[PDB]
Amino acid sequence: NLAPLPPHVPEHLVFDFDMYNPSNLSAGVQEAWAVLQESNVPDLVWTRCNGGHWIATRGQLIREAYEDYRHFSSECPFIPREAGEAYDFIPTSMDPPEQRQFRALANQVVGMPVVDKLENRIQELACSLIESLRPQGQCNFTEDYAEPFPIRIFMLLAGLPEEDIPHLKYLTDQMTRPDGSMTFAEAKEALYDYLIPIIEQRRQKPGTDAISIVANGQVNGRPITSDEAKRMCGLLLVGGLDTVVNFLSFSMEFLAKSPEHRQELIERPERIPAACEELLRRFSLVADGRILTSDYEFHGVQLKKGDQILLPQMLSGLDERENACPMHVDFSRQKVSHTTFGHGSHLCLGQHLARREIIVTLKEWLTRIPDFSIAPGAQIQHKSGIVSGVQALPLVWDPATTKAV
Ligand code: HEM
Ligand SMILES: CC1(C)[C@@H]2CC[C@@]1(C)C(=O)C2
Repeated sequence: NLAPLPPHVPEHLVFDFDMYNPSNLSAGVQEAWAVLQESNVPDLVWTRCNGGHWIATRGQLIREAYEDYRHFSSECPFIPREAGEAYDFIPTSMDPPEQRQFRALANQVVGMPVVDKLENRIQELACSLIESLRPQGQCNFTEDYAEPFPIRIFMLLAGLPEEDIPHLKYLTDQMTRPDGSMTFAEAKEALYDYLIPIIEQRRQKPGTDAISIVANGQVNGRPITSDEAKRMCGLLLVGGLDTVVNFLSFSMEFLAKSPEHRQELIERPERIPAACEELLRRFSLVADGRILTSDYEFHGVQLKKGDQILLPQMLSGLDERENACPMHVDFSRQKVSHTTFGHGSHLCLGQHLARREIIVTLKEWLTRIPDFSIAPGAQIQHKSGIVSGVQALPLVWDPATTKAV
């Protein structure tokens, strides 16, 4: 279902990409998006799918567009439009200077200082989960680790019951990788229904959990409102539940198929931080966008006020103009160029958290299970959307080649 081309769009700029169902998804999600950076594709295209919107395809344009809040507003950041209209998360549906204060708060809950505090539980949980898996010689990495690992840690942070997981997860998934089962609005309302009660409770009877801090926070000198907190927590939730989860699977899928990469990490462990970057570059997985606030000519293309543009965070690091041999994984690249965690004012707050989770996983996994692969005759399926994912990851290994710690 293609939407009739608006009059301001030149035909030569049309490239019908479907962010929710890219053509050669079989080849992998990143490769599927990379079609956009082939020679036959202009830097800025219009797709008729998902209601019609612009896509910027080069590191350079995405970076610029992200800097330019004046022109490119976070107000309606999701495609399609109905979803972007419904989106009211804080601080992401806010432009500076309004953004600034909410950002400072969210930072209190997720910043460096919190990561630093939780470091021992992160390490504790990863070790616990790996050790538990080790002797089985087989898991479902997505369900067995990638999910519980980050999730349980967020739940700890949030002070929410692990009992809620399955439910929260269904709803978050509905937002990034729509099923068809529920609209964005519908999904958002249900998450909101979950949070309302809890927020009220923590406004009265505060604790030390992230939710308690957000609920009782100060913004622009005054007390945050109930609605505002509901809206920030909505963000925290999506962030805790939906990002690190998918990334881990992509990384692990890769590590499963590259003996030589695993080995490099085992002998020269001082390279783990470098490799984490490179993996973040190569298995980049978020794509959102901005809304034109007014008519604006950008790189010779005339954008009209109200036009939505997708600026794929995933795409920067994959652009050959940014990194030579972009689909190649090189842990010793002199310069790892990406915008996996965004660019401009909205730069991911949770990045420190994400980095710790990844790095721990890599060291702790390789220590114990150095040798593993994908279960024979497994068809590994990726999924596209706001946050791309791996459907399942069947891994197999010889218990005898493992190391108990
Ligand atoms: C691999 C993991 C992650 C990736 C790829 C990622 C990606 C993103 C991106 C692309 C944005 C900016 C979106 C925009 O400019 O429209 C962002 C913002 C944000 N992220 Fe993440 N994120 C990650 C992990 C997390 C985690 C675990 C948390 C929660 C602890 C989180 C919390 C946030 C928040 C609060 C913001 C909004 C900052 C603001 O609007 O100023 N992130 N993230
Ligand atoms: C694009 C994002 C990664 C950022 C945090 C969660 C997310 C899905 C949004 O709605 C804003």
